[PDB]
Amino acid sequence: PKYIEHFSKFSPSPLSMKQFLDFGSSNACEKTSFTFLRQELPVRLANIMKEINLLPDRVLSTPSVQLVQSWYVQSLLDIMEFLDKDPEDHRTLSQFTDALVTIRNRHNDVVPTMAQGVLEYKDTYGDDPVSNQNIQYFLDRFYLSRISIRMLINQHTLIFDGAHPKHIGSIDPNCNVSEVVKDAYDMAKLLCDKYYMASPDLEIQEINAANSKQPIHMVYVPSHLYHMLFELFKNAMRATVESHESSLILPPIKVMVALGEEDLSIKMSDRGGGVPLRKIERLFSYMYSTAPTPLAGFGYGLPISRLYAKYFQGDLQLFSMEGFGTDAVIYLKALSTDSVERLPVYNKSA
Amino acid sequence: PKYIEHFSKFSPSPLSMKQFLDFGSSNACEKTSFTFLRQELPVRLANIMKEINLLPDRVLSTPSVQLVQSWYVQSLLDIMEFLDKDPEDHRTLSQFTDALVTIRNRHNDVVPTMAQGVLEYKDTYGDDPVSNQNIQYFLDRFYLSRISIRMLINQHTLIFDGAHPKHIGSIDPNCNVSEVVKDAYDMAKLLCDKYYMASPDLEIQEINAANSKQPIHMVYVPSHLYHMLFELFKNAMRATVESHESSLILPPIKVMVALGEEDLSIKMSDRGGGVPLRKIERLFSYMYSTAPTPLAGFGYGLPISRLYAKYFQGDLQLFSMEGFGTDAVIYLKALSTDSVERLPVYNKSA
Ligand SMILES: CCNc1cc(F)cc2c1NC(=O)[C@@]2(CC)N1CCC[C@@H](NC(=O)C2CC3(C2)CN(C#N)C3)C1
Ligand SMILES: CCNc1cc(F)cc2c1NC(=O)[C@@]2(CC)N1CCC[C@@H](NC(=O)C2CC3(C2)CN(C#N)C3)C1
Ligand SMILES: CC(C)c1ccc(COc2ccc(CC(=O)NCCN)cc2Cl)cc1
Ligand SMILES: CC(C)c1ccc(COc2ccc(CC(=O)NCCN)cc2Cl)cc1
Repeated sequence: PKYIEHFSKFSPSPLSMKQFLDFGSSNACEKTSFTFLRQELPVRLANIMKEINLLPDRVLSTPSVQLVQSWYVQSLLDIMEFLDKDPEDHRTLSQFTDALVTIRNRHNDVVPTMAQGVLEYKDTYGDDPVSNQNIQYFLDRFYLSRISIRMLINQHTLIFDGAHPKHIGSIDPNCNVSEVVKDAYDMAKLLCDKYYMASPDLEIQEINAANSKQPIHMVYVPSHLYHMLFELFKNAMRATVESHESSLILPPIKVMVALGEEDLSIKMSDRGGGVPLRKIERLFSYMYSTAPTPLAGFGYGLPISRLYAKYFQGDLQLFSMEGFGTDAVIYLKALSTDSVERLPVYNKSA
Repeated sequence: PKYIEHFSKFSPSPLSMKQFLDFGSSNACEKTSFTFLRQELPVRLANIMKEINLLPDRVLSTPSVQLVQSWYVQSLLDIMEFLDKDPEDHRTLSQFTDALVTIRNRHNDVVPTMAQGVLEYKDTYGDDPVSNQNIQYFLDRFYLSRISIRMLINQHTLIFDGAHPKHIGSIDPNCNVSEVVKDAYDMAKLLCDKYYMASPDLEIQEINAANSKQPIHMVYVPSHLYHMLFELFKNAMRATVESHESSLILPPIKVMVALGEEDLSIKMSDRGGGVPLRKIERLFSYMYSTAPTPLAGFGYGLPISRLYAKYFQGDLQLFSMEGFGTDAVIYLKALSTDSVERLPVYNKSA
């Protein structure tokens, strides 16, 4: 496919936080966002479509991968319509925003569509370790690519609608980390109360190393941070509740927010009994998380949460002590200059 | 080299804890240990010598690798003298024990000898990442092999000297984990007091999941557990002291000993300011730990401690929060049936 082949010759251009903040500082930069995205979105779509086509035929030919690939073919065609158009025509800009909303919605069902493909592979070819590794390699890259494409689209559509805001699209330049922790906790608690008629309490501490008195803020995408905390909270709560059937008191879930020179770290700690070290890694596996529903443990929340952390050069790690409980740490870049998109690239090595 | 070539055709035979306990249950099993070790020790020496010879000539030909390789050649010759000898002659057994003590001592200087080779490589060829990875791959395998050879020799010489003990050579079948934690702490404290005129206190908690009241015991090699805890304590203490120059009170170092169905986990926690996630892995690097001396931070204590944990199927992991402090977790098998030697093998894939 030459249209795919043309744009897949380009590498995606990762943006920093600063670069994102400049695009949406003004409404005058809408021409700049359009001429940039009408090139960069085809580049990122084509790069992931090229990788989809490297899949063995027994995966490529299944209905779910064909369905998803047909969406990416259509979204590419939608955008390379605007390549010749003139940026000075306001009807070209508004139709461009329109076409982005259509593309975003078209792809809204990708996560359970791919999971249906995983389920079929497990039943048609099996769940050996080499299959697990290849599913994991592919879906990590596919989903991280999709996160990055969605980020670009949100930044354009949220900013250029039609007038000097605090939030810049999906970026909050003064994100109060502890408030997002509490929001995600409250939401998980609401679900956990409905499921189990009980829920652990929350304790938050902050360590702002350089300024011990200042509440910890950062530049970040709070919906991503919410997503990660919410998924971790549901897990911590289920583990706490189900390991204390015989206890009257549930241990709280504790959160420590630490700000260092380079890292902003968020540790969540439960006393939910923990798991043996041998079983930690499978918790991040798409294959083992796919089955044919409890508060936590199934679906792709945990591995996708790790990709959100990785997207701006962070990480998400799990540490448990069997018989006691489990820690989860989200590591984020403390400095906006260090927060740069992490994109999968289609090099020959891949 | 055919003598090397003959024995390197065999794979090392990893032993379990149970198997070690049976060899030294009796004094009658000395014939059995001799006929076993006079085959198995050449197998393990030849396997590591074969790998030493796979090193590129610019590494192989340096004086320190030639020196170490000459020791392994001599130790192999010492043992394949006993291949024809008769196990029923007590003079054959006693001379065998004798020859093991000579072999163990001959190799006593390997760690700083290899480090001298690392230092020369860094100055003669450089410290690029690919060099780092190959040094790390080689030395992890070389040192783990050496730990296993030393384990076999200690079990023979400590048990068969010349009468129904609690300890079985270097194995304690009723190792009180918390007592070893305190021993290692006391020793590190002694050094830290001399260095800095101050030291953090120690707090220990135990979680024995199945039996909440019982002190936690396990079958293990307590000198190995001591080695690991001692190295971690020196690090935790230096970090605590040097991050609190302006404070009057030093935070304690906290230890949690947890016993689960499969894992026995030992978490050590300091408030020594922590390090950015990006710098954790280099703490395990032989290359970055080699320089041309503080309480902690130089030399190979940390990566060798991880190999001790790995030797009977455990692990040692570091988790830090920049601006606050650092956790270290030793993971050990809780069940003696699961505690099996982990040996490097000379497969074609290696
Ligand atoms: C402080 C943050 N706490 C935390 C965070 C986590 F992300 C995970 C956990 C915690 N605490 C936990 O105890 C853990 C595991 C470390 N636990 C939470 C409860 C759900 C449980 N999930 C399972 O058992 C799934 C594995 C299958 C279900 C998939 N099926 C197949 N095949 C079996 C994982
Ligand atoms: C609760 C257990 N605490 C713990 C355990 C650890 F194993 C390590 C640490 C801790 N706490 C710590 O803060 C840490 C790091 C996570 N820290 C201890 C103090 C010494 C410091 N070492 C360095 O800076 C070396 C790196 C070079 C010196 C090599 N040179 C080169 N090139 C620079 C490491
Ligand atoms: C549905 C999606 C998520 C999905 C489902 C299933 C898979 C599984 O993908 C595999 C499985 C095995 C191999 C080995 C192989 O054949 N190598 C090539 C040997 N010539 C390669 C791949 Cl890409 C991926 C993605
Ligand atoms: C002194 C000891 C510890 C030591 C010191 C230094 C080293 C470094 O070893 C290297 C360095 C680079 C390469 C790349 C290479 O040349 N590959 C082969 C390409 N044909 C291979 C090896 Cl085995 C090992 C062990």
